[PDB]
Amino acid sequence: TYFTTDEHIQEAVVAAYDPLHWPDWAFDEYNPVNLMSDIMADDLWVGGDSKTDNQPWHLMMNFEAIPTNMIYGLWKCAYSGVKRCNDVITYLDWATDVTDANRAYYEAQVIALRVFYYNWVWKFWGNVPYFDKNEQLTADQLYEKMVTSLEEVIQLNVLPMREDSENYGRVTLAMVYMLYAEIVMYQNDDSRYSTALKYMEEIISSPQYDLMPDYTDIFKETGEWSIESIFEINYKDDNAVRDWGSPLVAGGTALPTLISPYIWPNGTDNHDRGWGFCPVRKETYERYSNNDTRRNATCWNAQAVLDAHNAEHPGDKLSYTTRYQDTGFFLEKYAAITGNNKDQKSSSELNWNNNLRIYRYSETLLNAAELITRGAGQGDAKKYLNLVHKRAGLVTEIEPTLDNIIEERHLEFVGEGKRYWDLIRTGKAASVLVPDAYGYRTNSWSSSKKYLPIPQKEIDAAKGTLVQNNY
Ligand code: NA
Repeated sequence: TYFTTDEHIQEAVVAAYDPLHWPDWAFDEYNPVNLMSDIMADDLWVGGDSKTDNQPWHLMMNFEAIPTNMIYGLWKCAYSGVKRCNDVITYLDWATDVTDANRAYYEAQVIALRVFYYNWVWKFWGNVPYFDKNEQLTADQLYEKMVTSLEEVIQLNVLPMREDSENYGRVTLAMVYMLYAEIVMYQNDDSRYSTALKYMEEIISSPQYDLMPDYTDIFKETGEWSIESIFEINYKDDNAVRDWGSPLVAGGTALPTLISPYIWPNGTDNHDRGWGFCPVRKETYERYSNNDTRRNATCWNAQAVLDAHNAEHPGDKLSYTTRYQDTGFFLEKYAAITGNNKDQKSSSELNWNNNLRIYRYSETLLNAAELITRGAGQGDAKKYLNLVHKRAGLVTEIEPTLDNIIEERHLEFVGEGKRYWDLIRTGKAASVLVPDAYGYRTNSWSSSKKYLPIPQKEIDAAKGTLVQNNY
């Protein structure tokens, strides 16, 4: 009865977006979607009390995940998203008073969201259940369903290129273009490279997408939905009431609590404390040139801050509590900043206002450079690469080789859930992700590690329906 009117179907479309903001704290797990890939690359450690604190993260990082000790929150969030998208398509088949223009717009949002949620399970697990109404496909078969759905959304021709202040967070054409380029490039689907390049060029031609001149302004609260932002997942502290017992409410994010220094003295250098997950590797700080603005915007030297403080006051000496894999560096982009939870009305730990940046225009420029270099089309790959390189303060221009473009991504997107997928899709993962001199990673990546083990509870529930990955 209820989901028969346009007004109520709009409420269902809004509901289909909610699982976007769940995985950082949902289904009694912390599975923040960016960190779940970055812990498997070469930029961060895992941290916590020990290798048994969030053990599933430590196992994934060392390519020894097991089905009975695996992340499961993200899986449940992805399929909750898929189910809510399917509900809207079902409701539209039984719709009283929905105009043709509105039907197509509602459809464009939920089909694009559905591909976005399938992309989470496609990337992490590959060979997973598929449904468009409320069965295990191969990764290659799921790619086929995903890319065809994006083609249909693009062909509806109803999404705006950019949203306005009232609706930031809604699906846009630019968001769909970026998701299209993402899955096309991860699949190595050279048949679609020229189309993906044409889409990147359309975003580049828009005067309403560009680089922020100062990379240090991006991850500030004032940098949310800037000229650089193509897509973010919205989080707020203002009267936010996300809680241990209320993880699903539209509130703040847990991410800053997870990755800020344990028992930091709150307010020192306008940073707050967290649980000491995902310290930034010393090697990440060292790979930057001194005049690369990304170095300090990525790597916050918490220990140097206290060393300075203690020199300037030998009376009032401070420390934080170093945890497993401590380096003295934390991920500045999503660090707990004094004031960024100040208006929350529940658990301070779960209500940070930091939006999760998904697609930034520097990714558009690097995607276009790489696609041009791979022979998708003619275009100024060198200009596109160096707009990003030079925005970071670097004076030397670099040639648009594949290695140079892949390394610029590496410098550009630490902690943003890009590097692991870039290593795998370019064939670099086997040679880069090898045992370290710390004894932290003790295994080498190999092609069997591309798809994680499916959770044992899902294998058990499918009654032989779900074939476990050979990981
Ligand atoms: Na532009």
